Amino acid sequence: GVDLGTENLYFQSMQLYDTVRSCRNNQGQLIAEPFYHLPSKKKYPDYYQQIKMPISLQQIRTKLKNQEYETLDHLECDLNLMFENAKRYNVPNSAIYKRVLKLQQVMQAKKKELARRDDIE
Ligand SMILES: [Cl-]
Ligand SMILES: [Cl-]
Repeated sequence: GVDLGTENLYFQSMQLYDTVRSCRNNQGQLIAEPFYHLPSKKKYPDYYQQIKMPISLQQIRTKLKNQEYETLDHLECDLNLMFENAKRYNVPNSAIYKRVLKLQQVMQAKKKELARRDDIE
């Protein structure tokens, strides 16, 4: 009525991304750092034989800038893809797997809030 829904969605998107990227633990360290960039090519070619659709916060960031995310669900799709790769490639007891579960939970809780409100916090 006083906004275009199309525009608010990019604001919601940028908030969801920021919440992941800047997520901190109890100490105050940044849980998402290992997801800032894809693993080296070619120092872990193992990873690329195994992970068919690699994605990290680098590529997500660029997609967001270029308004590729038409809905919050698309962004959540790519963030989930990133978490599920790390969960496929690492074992349940690794620290990084456990950091993914928390991140993913924080991510999904944030997306659910944003969609409930249909507005940024
Ligand atoms: Cl509208
Ligand atoms: Cl790290």
